[PDB]
Amino acid sequence: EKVFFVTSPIYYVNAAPHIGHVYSTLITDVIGRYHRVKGERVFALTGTDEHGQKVAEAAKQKQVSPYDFTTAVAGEFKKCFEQMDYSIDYFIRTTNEQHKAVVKELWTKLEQKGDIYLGRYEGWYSISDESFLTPQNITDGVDKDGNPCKVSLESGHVVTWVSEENYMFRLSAFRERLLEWYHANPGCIVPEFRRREVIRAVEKGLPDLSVSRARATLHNWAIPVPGNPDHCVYVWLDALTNYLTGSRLRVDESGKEVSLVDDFNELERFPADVHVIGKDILKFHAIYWPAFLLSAGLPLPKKIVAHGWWTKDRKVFDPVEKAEEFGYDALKYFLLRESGFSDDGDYSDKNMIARLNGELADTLGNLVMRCTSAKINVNGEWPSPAAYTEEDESLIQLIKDLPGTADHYYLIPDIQKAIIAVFDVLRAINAYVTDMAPWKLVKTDPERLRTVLYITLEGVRVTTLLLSPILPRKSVVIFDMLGVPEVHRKGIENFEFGAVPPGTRLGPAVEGEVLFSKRST
Ligand code: MET
Repeated sequence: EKVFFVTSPIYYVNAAPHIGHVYSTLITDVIGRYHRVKGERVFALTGTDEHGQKVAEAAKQKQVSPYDFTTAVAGEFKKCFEQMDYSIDYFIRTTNEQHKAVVKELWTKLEQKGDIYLGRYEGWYSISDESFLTPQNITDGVDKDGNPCKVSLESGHVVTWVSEENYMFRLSAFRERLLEWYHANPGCIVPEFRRREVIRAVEKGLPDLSVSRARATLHNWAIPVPGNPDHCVYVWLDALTNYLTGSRLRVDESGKEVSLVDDFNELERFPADVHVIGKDILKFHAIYWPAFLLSAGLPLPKKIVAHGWWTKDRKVFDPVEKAEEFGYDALKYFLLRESGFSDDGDYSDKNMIARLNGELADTLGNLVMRCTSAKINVNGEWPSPAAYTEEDESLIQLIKDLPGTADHYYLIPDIQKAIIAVFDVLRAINAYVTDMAPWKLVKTDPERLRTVLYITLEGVRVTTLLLSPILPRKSVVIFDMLGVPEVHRKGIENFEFGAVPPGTRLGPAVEGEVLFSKRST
């Protein structure tokens, strides 16, 4: 058994954080959280990509020192992610001195294997993307305010010509082995249609990669190539290596580096089990990264997951201002429920209220109040169930089956599908509780109401446990209301139906207390 290692991308610090950095780190955070509720060892990583030309020129364009500028923005991200109530284990910055150490270690390995040579790169380059492009991937446009230019087909950003003596990685030598890797491990890229993409790109053919830049081009704002101060190491090799760095750093209780281990095995994190990325940075993680790792004889990641968003601004959301107006758990829910891999989601104020009210408030929120109500649940107690009718069983079967299926969805990973799976069982429970009319049974058939109440409660409990990674603060409130002991709030033991025994007492109530309160109509 290993440490389960989940990563977000590390974000260029040229601009403040926005929705999107937050979405990316949310997925990373939710996966991590789910494996922790399974009781696994987890290490989730996130952070900032602070070197290179893009960022240098961002710092120049605001007339501030890049040493001061990267630190400033980096702090804004940290402040944003802290406000966003994630459970990330470490925040990593490429300016960190221990990271620089690993880049040089990694570089030397790449060199010693005979995989790096001194060449030229003469071709197109998007600075905003820090991406080398061939002429098939650029086209005319006017991203220059006035004048007409050539622009990236991927991003749309301005591309410029570069003719440099650069250090070159033999990425071309790694084609057939990448191709083997993708095939032998067909889950290694998710979603499937982006795996299909990568394999087409790599089967067409791979050129060598320009892993360094002339020192003056970058404004000297990059790590020096070992043994050649005239050169700076390509920001993306620098960036990608954060995953290795992070996997080697002992971190103290309050979240600060203390050591850099020599051997990545010592901490047991590497390779990343899941690399959460945005669709715009697929090639770096799915082609370049593996090929680097294969060269140095390092273990390949286990899977790369590219969501449908961009990682870097395109085209109505301040993350924290929205979480403050609508709710932190509801926002995270909404973002996870609404956006799939091919995306096309609707994020209007209408739709957020639609789901807040319909799903969080009327499906989930409502069930909790019925099954803890003073009027229905008269003794504030988990009752022992009597005999089960076939309907009782039918619903119980769903609740028994839910953890297994929700678990597979969580492992794909597909947080959307998982949330759908849980709320399907939730929807069933409401249907069940309508049919059964407990409010009528308190008076007519006390013995029946026991069976029903028990099933509702245990239904609400398990759905809630599988929703914990999405609604972390709100699951805690639900459990307190239900009176679930702390030892039952976590661990696959407690995926089992009937793990909280009858006799358990509910938590105290407040005269007016609400779990999710509807938004205006
Ligand atoms: C190590 S992932 C690097 C991602 C890059 N900094 C970006 O913002 O897209």
